[PDB]
Order: sequence, then structure tokens, then C-alpha cells
Amino acid sequence: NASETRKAYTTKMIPRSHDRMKLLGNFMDYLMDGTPIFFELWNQFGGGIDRDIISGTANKDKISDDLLLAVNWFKVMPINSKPQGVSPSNLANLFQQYSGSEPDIQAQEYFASNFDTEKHQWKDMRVEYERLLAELQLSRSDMHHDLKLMYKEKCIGLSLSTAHYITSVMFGTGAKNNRQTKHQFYSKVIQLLEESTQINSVEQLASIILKAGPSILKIVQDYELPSLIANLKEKLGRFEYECEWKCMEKIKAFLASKVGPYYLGSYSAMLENALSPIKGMTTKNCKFVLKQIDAKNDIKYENEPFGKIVEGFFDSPYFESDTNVKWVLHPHHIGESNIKTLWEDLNAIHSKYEEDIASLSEDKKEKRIKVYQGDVCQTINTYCEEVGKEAKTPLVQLLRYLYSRKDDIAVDKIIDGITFLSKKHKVEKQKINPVIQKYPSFNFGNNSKLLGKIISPKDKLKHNLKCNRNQVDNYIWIEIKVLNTKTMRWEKHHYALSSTRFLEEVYYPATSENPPDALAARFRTKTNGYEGKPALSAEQIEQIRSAPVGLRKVKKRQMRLEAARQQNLLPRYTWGKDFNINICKRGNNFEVTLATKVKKKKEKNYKVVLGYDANIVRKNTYAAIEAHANGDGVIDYNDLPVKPIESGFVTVESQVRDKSYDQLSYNGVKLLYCKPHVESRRSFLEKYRNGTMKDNRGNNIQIDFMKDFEAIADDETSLYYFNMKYCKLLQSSIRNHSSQAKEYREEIFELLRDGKLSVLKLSSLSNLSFVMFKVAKSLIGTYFGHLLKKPKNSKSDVKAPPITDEDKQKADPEMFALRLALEEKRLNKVKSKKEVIANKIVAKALELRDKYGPVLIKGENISDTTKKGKKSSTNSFLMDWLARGVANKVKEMVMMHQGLEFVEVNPNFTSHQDPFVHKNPENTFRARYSRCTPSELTEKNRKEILSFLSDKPSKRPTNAYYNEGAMAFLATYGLKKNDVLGVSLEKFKQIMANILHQRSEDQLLFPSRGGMFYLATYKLDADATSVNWNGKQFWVCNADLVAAYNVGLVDIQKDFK
RNA sequence: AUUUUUGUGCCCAUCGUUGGCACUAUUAAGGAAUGGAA
Repeated sequence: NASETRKAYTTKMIPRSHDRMKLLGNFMDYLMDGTPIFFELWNQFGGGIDRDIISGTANKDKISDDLLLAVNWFKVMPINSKPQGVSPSNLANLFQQYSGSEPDIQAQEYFASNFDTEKHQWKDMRVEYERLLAELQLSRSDMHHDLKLMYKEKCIGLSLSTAHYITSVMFGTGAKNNRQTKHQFYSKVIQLLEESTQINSVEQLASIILKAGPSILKIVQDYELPSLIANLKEKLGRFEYECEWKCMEKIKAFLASKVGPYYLGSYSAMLENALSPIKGMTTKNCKFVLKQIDAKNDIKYENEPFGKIVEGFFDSPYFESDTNVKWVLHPHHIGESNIKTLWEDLNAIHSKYEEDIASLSEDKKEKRIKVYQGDVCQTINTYCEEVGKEAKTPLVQLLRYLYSRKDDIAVDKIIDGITFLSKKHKVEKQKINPVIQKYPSFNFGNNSKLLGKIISPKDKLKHNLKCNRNQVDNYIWIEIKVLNTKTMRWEKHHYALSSTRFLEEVYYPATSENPPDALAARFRTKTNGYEGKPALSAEQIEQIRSAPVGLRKVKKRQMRLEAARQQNLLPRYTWGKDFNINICKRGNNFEVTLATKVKKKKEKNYKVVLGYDANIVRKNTYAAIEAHANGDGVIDYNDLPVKPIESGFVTVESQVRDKSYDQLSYNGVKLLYCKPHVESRRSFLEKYRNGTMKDNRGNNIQIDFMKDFEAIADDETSLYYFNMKYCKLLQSSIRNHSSQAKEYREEIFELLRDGKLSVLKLSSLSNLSFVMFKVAKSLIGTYFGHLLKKPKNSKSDVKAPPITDEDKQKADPEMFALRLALEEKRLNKVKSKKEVIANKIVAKALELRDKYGPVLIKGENISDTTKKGKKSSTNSFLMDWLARGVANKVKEMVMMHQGLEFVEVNPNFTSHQDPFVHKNPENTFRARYSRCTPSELTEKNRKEILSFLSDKPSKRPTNAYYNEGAMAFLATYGLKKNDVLGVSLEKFKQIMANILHQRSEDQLLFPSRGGMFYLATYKLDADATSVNWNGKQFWVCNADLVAAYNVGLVDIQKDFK
């Protein structure tokens, strides 16, 4: 009914007096050893659950009652823990022994679920419970009664209450003798004499009954047909009928010895930090096991042979590599269902060789088999490329071992085996959520939490005037209560930290009167709408320019903040006790994290829908569609009316010498200014130009590495692209020379570390760039394997391993170190793309809201949504980290502003969809065309068209739109298939132009597999040109832009009623 | 309650002209793809 999202604010604990700091240090220290016992004990508290205790409880999201008990009786911890371990057999009988019922089918999976046999084992919590009543020696029924109550206040099982609340019921209600009516009603009885008024028909006595409505029915006819001496007796008896915690006191006292004197703030803080894992794990593992068998059950589990033989290629001759690392097989390999088509062709020519083999079937020439051999690969090679051309690329080497057993297994079975393999292989390898208390951290909320409060901005300049200090200091201050161990008292103290980002965001204060009003978002973000670009003043420039390089960057963000406040450009920020301080201490370092909660009623009635495509493979594109559109351009979608407001590529330009440098678009500088570095890398190759390759057909061919390198080294080419392609080339050359595996030691470092334009030095955000790193990692890893091996091959029990990495780094720590560093930047480099894409998506999303209204962001991601029923595997995995991360980030970001909503959506194969044309009212598919000059048209393109039009039947409904385009091709220019055949490309481009000169046109286009040009019914591209394709008017625009709109269209109607 | 030298990151043939940017925290596991064009 309301959005509740709080933003975190990281800060640098600012060291103070060594002694002062130490006081906090211990306080922190004591707490740590304090909450751990609660975690070990509350464990036991959950280890005594009773079937009767849960009786009538229910309120479980479709959760087997028996199953729930299983997670509290005992869980999985570490091998060496306080509680006693258990066996993966008696386990099933224990539940039956404890509950008098063979374990349900939901709790049976939990026990079956895998876990670290190496470092973990299940531990009986019920035993520790019996053990719990051992030392405490509390009465079984006593404890059980007390316990039973705990479950009523959700202090056990699931949906537990606030830590403080649980600490205000167990060790709360501080009153020596002050209960519901202890010193109030009891004193009233003696007060009757004090006032000496006849205690008959007192109006106040009636009001409880009168305000609240046998005995009670006899009070309504009290004197209508003054007894009040029966009410007292009844009250005493009614008060004696009620009961409260009895076993609690022994428990409280026990803690004291270990935990220490009890305080709500601590006794409650220590518990919250301790019980976080317990509650989480239970909820988590429970959710996990709930859906664990969800697919596992109905999920086909019978084609093991298919999967078993499918992988046989991993252990087949086909699988050859250095790292010897087996990767999970998937449907995407083999073009999935697509590969079905190609089998026929293979067998068709296979039979032929078998037939041609009959006619010349003699030991005279075995070259036929070798030639039939090479021919095959080529087909696969084209087939893998072709299919990958517009959809990744299936493994061609894996297809070699897949055909090997042609008669072995069937084609359909293989596809069925791949799907089965896909789930079981990994889906089943999801291990069990173990429960272990990790580093804790207590915060200081305004109220109903640990005593605490951050220096007020109104009392910051008011208390600074008393000390006569600079009206403002770039340092945040805060004060909270704490416990001095030595004195065991409740004292207070002041400490401050400087989160620069937080100063500008919402801490720095605007002194000037009539300053700008705060934004709804309440944060000084440029996205929120504060450029924060104040005119850098005279002294400020001196302040920046003259400062040291190190802090030089921070001071700049420092001087701009003060100038904005000086020029009154600093918008006012509303302030409240809405900040929670989170303090965590590691070593002598304390990681303080402050964040506030944000709430905003959801904008359910949206009039603008924005869909984005964060595709790692293709360029990112943003599209916004107006909902309930009314205007000159309107399209009725399924009796729903809208128009496309705008469509554009997501670009992140970076100010550099007055030149926009897109982080996702850049791919390196021109090889013209990269001549010196290029020459050195080129000089390296000459020594090792000798290498062995493999013919497209399959016969390995030996070639000079340089020739490929030369084509690679051109001024027009980019340094980034060449840098990857170099490693790929560098990979292979060193491969041909495993002997000199330590001879490429220097070059590598230069190439990715000390090198002038090292991959580490310069790193773009373009898809190709991340490519360098992955390819980068392979090369270094590829170096060790060839570098680390025994001279003799296939000996001493099939060679040996690469001594992990732990003992494999000893060979070259620097090298190993580089990889860590290389990875290190990649992860941060990966984060950047995610956070950055969100800002731009949000912004344009936000921009639209301001001009049109509340808008929805349609995103392609598979959320942990309810897909119970029918799910599609093709759409199962079509989004990588970028797609996921962005969507999740956006969904996280959307929490900040009003009128913004984020909806996840199963990824689809929308690559040839038509704007406001698909599923409206019927489905309309088209082909991917590409425009280009007649001057440069390769044979590949010339033969590409032939592929589609080739008279070949295909039951599978795929590539049918391509043929129509081809036909459309001919008819469009009014030509004939045979009017052009085997005319190379010299007489092929000559024909168009005459046909192009007659229509006075240029750069003709055609349907290309995975092109950048598409024919759309509507103008989805502002620069899109209008043209009639085969007598049909269409809007020429970039396919990427069209894709964005398609994503937005998917199930748009479901979110409008 | 005075520290006044820093919250975390990203981009670049010219690490600076005030170069140009973006971000919610711990934690958890895992983390399969030889493509460049203002």
C-alpha cells in the first residue's frame, strides 16, 4: 500500500583521542561476545517446538506444518560447533521419532538437499534443548508453557517481531509491583475510605461495563428490577485465571553471568544481531526447499543415458584444451531445436559418401573418407556461425562428438537429453543454506532502538558559534549513548565521520535566507535535478589548483559544495530524526554506515510506459510509449490506444577535451596514434610467426601468425579491438610453442600492465571491451597450463593437474597477482556499467514522468516471480549479468521516486518483431535487412540471399521471414532469381546500379542475418527514412531502436485495468 | 564535537583546464560465449 526503501550512506570513521576511541572499541568488543550466546541459546529455544505448540497457528504461505518443524528441530552448521552433529539417515527417523509421523514430502527434500560434506553436518537442536533444561534444570512443562507463549508473540518460528519488542516482553515491562491494576485498582479499594463516599452504584464502575458491552448481564439489571462486593472477588478470580512467563526469570539470571547486567538497548541489540541469520536461513532455505522440488518433481528425470552420452564428448577426443575445465552444457548449444534441421543434410551427404563409398569401395583410396571428413566440419562451421550470427554461437567442436554417436542416440532424444542435462547438472547442485553467525553490526535509531542521534544541521552552526569556528566544516558529527565496561554505566559520547558524497547529497546546509526549496526526492542528485555546477570562485580555484594531487580530486568536489552554498545555489534539505547509524568494528577499524528510509505512494495510474534493453551482446536502446494516447499519431493496440513518444540509444558520454566519449560505445583510439605500442607488439610476433592452424574443413594447416596480425594492425582499426584480437592471436602462437611457455613472461606484463596502453591502463565499457578482459584472463591462464606441465605426454596416470592455483601461483606470484588485479578492476568495472545505466534509464524515465506523467519501466529479466505452471527454457536464459543487474538496480532505484514503477518480464526472442504490429490483432514476423553501397557487396552477402530462397522444405517454423524478404527482394526491384546467378560480384553490383540509376537511388539494402537495418510499419527512428518495400510502405530504422519498443510492448495490456 | 588529508567506483593516445562521470549497505553462494565504426 506504500513504498518503504531506505538509502545507505558509507562514511570514514574519523579517529579521535586514542583512549576515547578505545572506550568505544571495547564497548563494541563486549557487545560482540555478547550477542553470540543469544544466537546459540535462541537456537535451543527453536529446538523445542511442539506439534501442539504450532496447533491452530497456520498463516504459513503454503508450508507443510511438519516441514516447518524440521527446520527448527535441527539444521546444518559447521563440523566443529557447540551442538552435536547427526547422520543423513537417522535424520528421517528422528522427525518420525519426534512427531510420531513419517516425514512429509516437503521435509523429505530438506534432508535430501546437498551441503559441504567437507566442512558441514546437520546438528540436532532438540538435543541441545534437552541439554538446555539440563543446566537450567527448568521444569519441562514449565518451559513448554513459557515457550508456547513465545510462539504467540511470533518470537519463534517465522515472522518474528522487532528485537526490542521481544526484549520488552521477555525482560521488559519494568515494574516491581505495577501490573494492569496493581498500584492503581488496589489503591482505589483503600481510596474508598479516603473519600469516604458510599461505594454504591459508582458511575465509574458502570462505565467499564457501560463503555464495555451472567455477572456482566446482572450489572445491567444492577438496580433496575448495588452489589459490588462480588465484582472484586470475581476480578481477583478472573485475574488469577490469567498467567504469564514463569520459567523466564531463571533464564534472565543465567544470561547475566555470561552476557552481563541486562539493558533493553544491549539485551535487545545483541539478540537482533544474533537472530538475524536464524530467521533468514529458515525463511531462505524454506523458500529454497519449497521451490527446490517444484521443478525437480514434474521436471523429467529419466533420460540420464541421453545426458550421460551427451557429455561423453567432454571426456571424448573432441574436448581438447589447456585448463581442462568442463563447462555446463545448455540448449543454446546446438542452436537448440535449430540443430534438428542440419542433421538431415549431414546424414544425406553421409549416405552419399556411403553410396559413393560403394561404387569405389576398395582399399585403393581412403582419401574419400578423409575428404568426406573435412567437408562435414565446414557445414558445421557455417552452421555454427550462421545460427550464432543472430544468436551467440553453438559449439562446433562439441557438435563433432555429438554426430560421432549419430546412430548411437536419436536426434530428438539428444535435444531431450540436453534439456534434462541443463536442470540436473546445476539446478540440483544448489546446496543447502547453512546457519552460521557472521560479523555483526548494531545501529543507533532515533527511538525504539539503541540510544543514538546525529548532530542536527540547525544545532551544527548554532553550537559552532559558541566555539567561534568556521561557520561550516567538511566533517559530519553524531552523538549516541554507550556503556563504559569498567564503570558499567549508561553514558554518552560524540564522534564524527566524513562521507563526502553525503555532505552534498543531504548534509551540507544552505545558510542563505530564501534559499531553494528541497526536491521531493530530498537528495541533491543531478538526476534529482541539481546540476551542482557552481561558478568556481577565485580562492576556490587556488584552493583546488594549489592542493596536492591525492586529495586534489576530493577538494574540487569540496570547493564546489561551499560555493553553491555561498552563491545560494544549495537547495534546502528538510531534516528529521530519520537517520539510523550502523556501526561495525573490524580490528581497530570501525565501518560506520548511516542510511534513512524512503516512502512514496505508488503511481498506479501511468500514462507513459518506458522499456529498455540492457543487452550485453547488442547496443543498449531506450523506448517510451504513451498510454491512453490521444493525438494526431495514435495506434490502437488490442482496443488499447497509445503512440510512441520517443526512442533512443542509451549513451554515456564523458567530457574529455571538448569531445563526448561514450563509455559503452568507445572501443579504443585509431591505430594511427597507436603506432609505437603496436610496433613493439608486432616486433614480438616475428620471432614466433611459426604456428599450426586447423582448416575450416578440419585438416590442421600451418600458417604464419603475422599474416593475421598484419590484417589486424591497421590505422583505421581500434587499439582495444586489436588488443583483444592480439591476445587471441597471442594465445594461439604460444600454444604452438608450449616449449617457450616462460618466454612470453615479459610481453604479457607489457601487454596488460606496464604496457603504454595496457588493457589495465585503458578500459572501455563497450561489450567488446569487457571481451578483452575475459580473453585477457584466458591468455594468462592459457600461459600457465602450457608453462606448467611434464615433458612426457600421456604418462604417469594420464598426465596430472595444474596444482590448483594455490600451489600453482608459486611458479610466478607476479603473474598470479596480475590476474587478481585484472579481476579486481573488472568487478569494479562491471559495477560501473550497472549503476551508470540505471542513472540514464532512470533520468530519461524520470524526464518522461515530468513531461507526460507516471511511467512504467518494462525490463527484460526473470525475477523470482511465480512461473508455476508453464515456463519456456528458450526465454529461461536470455539475459546475462548486465540484463539482470541493471533491472535489479533500476527496481532498486525506482524506490526513490514517485510516479516510477519497475516490472520484470520473461526474456523473449523479439528480434524481428514489428512496432505496434506484433500480436495486434495477429502476430506479424519480418526479416533483418541491411543497407550498403553496391560498390562493396561480398560473395557472402551474394550467397546469403541464395540460402533463404534455396528450394528446401523445413517443417520447423524458422527462417520463413528471410525467404519472403528475398522474394520481396527480387519483386521489389522487379528481377528474377535466375536473372542473376553465378555472376560473381563484379557483374552483380553492375546490375543493381542500372536498376538503381533508373529510380535515381543509392546504397541499396537487402535482408541480412542479424543486420542493423529493419523495415517498420511505423517511424521508430527519428532519422529513419521512408521507402516502399515490394509495394508496401515501411519505415527504415536501426533494429536496436526497434528492439527497445518490442520489449515495452510485451504484455503491456496486463498492467492496464 | 574541530579533526580540517579524503565515503566507493567508472571513463581517457594529451591524468587535468575546476578534466569528465555515477552509486544502498553489509552477507550468500555460485558466476558456460574468437567481433571494431561521429
